[PDB]
Amino acid sequence: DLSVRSLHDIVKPEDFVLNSEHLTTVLVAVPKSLKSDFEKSYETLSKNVVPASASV
Amino acid sequence: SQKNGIATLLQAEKEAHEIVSKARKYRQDKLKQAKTDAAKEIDSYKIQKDKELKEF
Amino acid sequence: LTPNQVNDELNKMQAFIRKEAEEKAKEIQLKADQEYEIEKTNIVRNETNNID
Repeated sequence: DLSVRSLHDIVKPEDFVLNSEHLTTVLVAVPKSLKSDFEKSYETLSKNVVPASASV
Repeated sequence: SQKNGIATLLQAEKEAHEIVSKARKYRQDKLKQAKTDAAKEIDSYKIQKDKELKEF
Repeated sequence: LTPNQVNDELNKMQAFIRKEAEEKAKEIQLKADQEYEIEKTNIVRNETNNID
């Protein structure tokens, strides 16, 4: 599951479906440690990187 | 989740792109109208010149 | 989810997103129309020169 090369593992929606020209609105990451670190990385990317949005 | 985030962006950016397409269409229509007006003005100038020659 | 405020994305995904195309649309509708008017004037001038 980590570093998965099978795109079928990710659902069709929430995967840049109907991507906007100025906003891909999708990104995939596999952070180490707990998911709280991933949220902090998302929180770090929540400013000056993209307008606030949620993904699974 | 993103039911009012990227989802609402998918309508805001959609409206922005629709406005871009409408602006392009309006520019093309204005180009056609300006060309028609220029042709009418050129025809009027030619008619005036022909009338001047006939008067001479 | 992630550490962030609640309901703070009511305009960050609109003001800095839709304007990125609205400004381009306005600039096109202005500049292309002006250039088309100038080109029509030039074509009228050439046709008037031929008529002259």
